[PDB]
Amino acid sequence: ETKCTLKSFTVEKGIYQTSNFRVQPTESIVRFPNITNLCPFGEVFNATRFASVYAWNRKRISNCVADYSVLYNSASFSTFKCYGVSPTKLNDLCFTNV
Amino acid sequence: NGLTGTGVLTESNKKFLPFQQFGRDIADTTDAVRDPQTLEILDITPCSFGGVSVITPGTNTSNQVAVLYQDVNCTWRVYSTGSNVFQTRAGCLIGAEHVNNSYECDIPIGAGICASYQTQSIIAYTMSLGAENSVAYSNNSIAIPTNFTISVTTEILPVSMTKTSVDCTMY
Amino acid sequence: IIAYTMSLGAENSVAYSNNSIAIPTNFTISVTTEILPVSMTKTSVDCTMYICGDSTECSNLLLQYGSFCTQLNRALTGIAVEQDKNTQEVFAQVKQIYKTPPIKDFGGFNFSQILPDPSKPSKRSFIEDLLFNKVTLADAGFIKQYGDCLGDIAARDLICAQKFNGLTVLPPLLTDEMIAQYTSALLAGTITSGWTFGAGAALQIPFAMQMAYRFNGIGVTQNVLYENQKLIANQFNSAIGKIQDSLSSTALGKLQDVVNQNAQALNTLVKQLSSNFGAISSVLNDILSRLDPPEAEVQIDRLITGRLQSLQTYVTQQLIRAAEIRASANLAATKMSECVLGQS
Amino acid sequence: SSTALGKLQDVVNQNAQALNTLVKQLSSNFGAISSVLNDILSRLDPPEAEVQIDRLITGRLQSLQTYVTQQLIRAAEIRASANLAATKMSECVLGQSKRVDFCGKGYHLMSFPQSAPHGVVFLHVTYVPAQEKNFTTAPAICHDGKAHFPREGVFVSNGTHWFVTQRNFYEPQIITTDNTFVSGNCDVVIGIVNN
Amino acid sequence: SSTALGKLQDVVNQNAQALNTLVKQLSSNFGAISSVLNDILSRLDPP
Ligand SMILES: *[C@@H]1O[C@H](CO)[C@@H](O[C@@H]2O[C@H](CO)[C@@H](O)[C@H](O)[C@H]2NC(C)=O)[C@H](O)[C@H]1NC(C)=O
Ligand SMILES: *[C@@H]1O[C@H](CO)[C@@H](O[C@@H]2O[C@H](CO)[C@@H](O)[C@H](O)[C@H]2NC(C)=O)[C@H](O)[C@H]1NC(C)=O
Ligand SMILES: *[C@@H]1O[C@H](CO)[C@@H](O[C@@H]2O[C@H](CO)[C@@H](O)[C@H](O)[C@H]2NC(C)=O)[C@H](O)[C@H]1NC(C)=O
Ligand SMILES: *[C@@H]1O[C@H](CO)[C@@H](O[C@@H]2O[C@H](CO)[C@@H](O)[C@H](O)[C@H]2NC(C)=O)[C@H](O)[C@H]1NC(C)=O
Ligand SMILES: *[C@@H]1O[C@H](CO)[C@@H](O[C@@H]2O[C@H](CO)[C@@H](O)[C@H](O)[C@H]2NC(C)=O)[C@H](O)[C@H]1NC(C)=O
Ligand SMILES: *[C@@H]1O[C@H](CO)[C@@H](O)[C@H](O)[C@H]1NC(C)=O
Ligand SMILES: *[C@@H]1O[C@H](CO)[C@@H](O)[C@H](O)[C@H]1NC(C)=O
Ligand SMILES: *[C@@H]1O[C@H](CO)[C@@H](O)[C@H](O)[C@H]1NC(C)=O
Ligand SMILES: *[C@@H]1O[C@H](CO)[C@@H](O)[C@H](O)[C@H]1NC(C)=O
Ligand SMILES: *[C@@H]1O[C@H](CO)[C@@H](O)[C@H](O)[C@H]1NC(C)=O
Ligand SMILES: *[C@@H]1O[C@H](CO)[C@@H](O)[C@H](O)[C@H]1NC(C)=O
Ligand SMILES: *[C@@H]1O[C@H](CO)[C@@H](O)[C@H](O)[C@H]1NC(C)=O
Ligand SMILES: *[C@@H]1O[C@H](CO)[C@@H](O)[C@H](O)[C@H]1NC(C)=O
Repeated sequence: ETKCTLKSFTVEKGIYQTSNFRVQPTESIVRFPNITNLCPFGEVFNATRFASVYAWNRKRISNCVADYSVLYNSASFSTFKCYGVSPTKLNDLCFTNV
Repeated sequence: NGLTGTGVLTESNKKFLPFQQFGRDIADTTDAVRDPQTLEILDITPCSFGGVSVITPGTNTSNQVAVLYQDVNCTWRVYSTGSNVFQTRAGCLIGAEHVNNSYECDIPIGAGICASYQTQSIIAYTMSLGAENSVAYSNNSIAIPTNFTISVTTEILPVSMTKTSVDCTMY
Repeated sequence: IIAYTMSLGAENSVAYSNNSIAIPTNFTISVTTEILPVSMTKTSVDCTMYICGDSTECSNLLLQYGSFCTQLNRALTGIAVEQDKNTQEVFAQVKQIYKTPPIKDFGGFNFSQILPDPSKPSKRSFIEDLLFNKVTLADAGFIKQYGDCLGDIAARDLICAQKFNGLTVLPPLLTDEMIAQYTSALLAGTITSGWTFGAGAALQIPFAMQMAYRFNGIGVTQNVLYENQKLIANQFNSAIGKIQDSLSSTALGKLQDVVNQNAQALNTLVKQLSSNFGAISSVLNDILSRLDPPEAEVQIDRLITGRLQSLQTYVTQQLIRAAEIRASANLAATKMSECVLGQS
Repeated sequence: SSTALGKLQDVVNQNAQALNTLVKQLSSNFGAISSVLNDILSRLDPPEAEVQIDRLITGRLQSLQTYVTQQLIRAAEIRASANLAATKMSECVLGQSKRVDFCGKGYHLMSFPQSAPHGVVFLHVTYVPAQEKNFTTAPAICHDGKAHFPREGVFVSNGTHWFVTQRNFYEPQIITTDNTFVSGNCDVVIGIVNN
Repeated sequence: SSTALGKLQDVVNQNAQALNTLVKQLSSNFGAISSVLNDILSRLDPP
């Protein structure tokens, strides 16, 4: 460590500070709430009548697992863009006030 | 709940209001969390802690070293245990043999303790302040010199350093 | 609340004439104190632990700024060894540990409040003990174990908050008992040998005759001392008693300001970890989760730049303060050689 | 000629190390895609190469700033050292100093300057007493109900006879009325002796 | 009364020059589109 922080192969007599004592993690744990249902993917994206844009509709979503892969067979979106989050991270997260 | 991290989880005494899930310290790092299944509060403490120093007699003489863990008290969070474990008010020193003598400081460990490459091995000792002396003081005794010596000593003092200039655009 | 013009001092007039003189007929022996800072706290910083923590992505991104951390630590180690050099120039002037004999016959002068107390664990004087309790440090020892602050004890104890972020305080080379031994040797030499132990070998001399020499040095004949010896001894003893009194009563502000400044600097470093520096958050774990590598790197870069400049500011101000303490320690060494080892 | 001037070599070493550190710090990206301006300016067009060049400019400017600041601090220290050397030149070389340990250990006699690379060396010639000897002493001498004090010396006794000598060199002499002066009678001085 | 106190005038000169340099350094873009906050805040929206 000292040879490498000195950028030399020779060390001269003395005492040198090295990095703090590190401990490596042994396990990995995940703790999500107890949720069983799936989110209403089929009554939001597969509804029969949508609202007019001047009187748009707002729906509350809560207490459901957001496994969007079920939309892969029956849906094809021409525009999909998220702001404030990455699309590749959506499967690890947990969402508030949806 | 999506918040990732690393550390040690322990049972807590903090008590959250029902609308709270995370707890933050002054540096704004998350240091407490409510478990989403058991609804119990946990403290999150970092994992790395404690300074480390390495004492070498120079790698042009030997690759023996001693290691000072400045935050350990052995009577462990160490890389190795070997032999010659010696406790100091500066930390736990591993790899150097403790002796009872006292010399001038060679490599200062700290808190009054020095180390040196003697007999080869590495030894650690308490530094000596100097030779002890006593003056034969009485209320009617004086000491007068009878000879002298002419002494010549050197004293070195820096007076200048190198004058440099820099071209910003070129750098 | 009142506002006024400050006064410069009491007005006085000298009765000057072309054939008038004023001659003293008595004297007073005065004892005064002078306080001088000699060292400050030696600190060290782990860049990786301060800037990144246990983040591996941040630590890999930081490898473009390793020269800057080697530079910071070089500066801090320079300061750290300079502090020990300071203490050595001030206190280690003589390398013979003189003891004072059990012959406490010093012509009537009482040196009991400034001479070592063998009834203590240390061998500190009475005055040194009174001084030791008027300066409150921040580190009672230098071994704070990991298990000792594990839980919420961290971030409620400022020292564990500093330690979990890579900020270490190293212990001085000379313990307080060694410094007390040095001052004890200086006192013993100066009261049993006068000013001769600073120029060669200590040559004993009775204390009253040494005091007569010192009276000669200021332009007063020796018979003035020898004929007023009891009065002079009593005045000296009373003045020393006045010192202890005043102290034990009520300060060492110039020595407490150093401790306060170092502690405040470290704590300011710790609180500056709550700045966004123009990023979306100040926590690496909120960025690394909810953002993917290539577009989290911009935020992590902002944080890295901010925290690096924070460390740089700290090191610069520490260098400036160390220069000032160096000047003070040089003055103290000069005063030790010229006022204690001689007569000025 | 045997075997050093460490305090004068440290200055050279520090300045050289500072300049070389400046040179190696040109290999930092500072958060850009590369540390070479020619890899950015080729493969990238002006408006979107300007962001990278801005990152590099900021980094290198702060590198220069750090260098200049540390140079100023070091120059202050060298200024203090040079002021001390000028004081020593005027007070130890151009005169004789009474300040203890200012111009060497002992009693200062004289000093000689020698020039060295980026510095000065002083050779301090001092006087060190040696071969001391024990004597009995007294503050005053009582002769005719009068107390006699030495003029510029101290009263010593070889065991049987009393002499007056100078304080820094043993040179005993007979106590006369030209060595001493009278003040008062023999009732106030504490350790007065008869002679 | 004839003809100086250069060492005392250099202090005044240095302090004045430092303050004036601070004032002129308000004309730097630092890599932005302009050095005026009112040209940025007008023609550009918050985020
Ligand atoms: C979440 O589910 C777990 C089980 O999957 C529940 O844990 C039970 O808790 C009760 C306490 O009232 C225990 O008696 C059971 O033994 C637990 N079950 C298991 C398998 O450990 C938990 O209660 C659920 N969450 C909530 C809020 O009810
Ligand atoms: C004072 O000390 C000097 C030594 O510094 C003595 O001179 C030495 O005497 C010895 C023995 O006679 C010789 O071997 C040396 O050559 C002498 N030294 C020099 C430099 O000449 C001197 O005798 C001492 N004087 C007294 C009175 O003791
Ligand atoms: C020395 O003699 C002078 C001359 O009388 C004294 O000083 C004057 O004192 C009066 C009253 O205190 C003042 O009003 C005058 O202004 C003083 N100065 C003069 C008259 O020039 C002084 O008190 C004497 N000093 C001592 C020690 O006795
Ligand atoms: C010189 O001053 C001292 C005081 O410092 C005088 O001694 C005091 O005398 C008074 C009255 O006799 C006593 O109450 C005090 O106890 C004495 N002080 C001490 C410390 O002993 C002394 O008389 C003065 N001398 C002259 C010639 O005026
Ligand atoms: C103290 O010194 C005196 C010198 O004055 C010694 O006395 C003389 O010694 C010499 C040689 O022994 C004799 O010739 C003289 O007759 C002595 N007397 C005088 C008046 O000169 C004396 O011996 C010394 N004492 C000690 C203890 O060394
Ligand atoms: C939507 O309708 C299609 C076709 O009928 C079907 O495949 C799909 O399962 C429906 N979605 C839901 C959520 O039921
Ligand atoms: C250390 O090694 C170098 C090269 O091998 C050599 O020149 C040098 O003299 C060695 N050190 C000592 C103290 O001999
Ligand atoms: C080590 O622990 C002992 C007792 O547990 C304690 O006395 C000592 O102070 C500790 N180490 C140091 C040098 O502080
Ligand atoms: C070293 O000092 C200790 C202190 O108790 C003593 O017990 C021992 O005999 C001495 N010699 C050794 C152990 O080398
Ligand atoms: C010196 O003064 C102290 C008071 O602090 C007293 O205890 C002691 O007895 C005095 N010494 C002598 C010899 O009177
Ligand atoms: C002075 O006398 C004392 C008392 O015996 C002794 O310790 C010491 O050696 C003597 N000093 C010299 C220089 O003879
Ligand atoms: C010196 O002390 C002795 C005690 O041995 C005493 O008899 C004598 O009177 C004292 N003399 C002086 C001048 O203090
Ligand atoms: C000194 O001489 C006087 C007068 O001759 C005498 O009274 C006194 O006692 C003597 N002192 C001693 C100590 O003999």
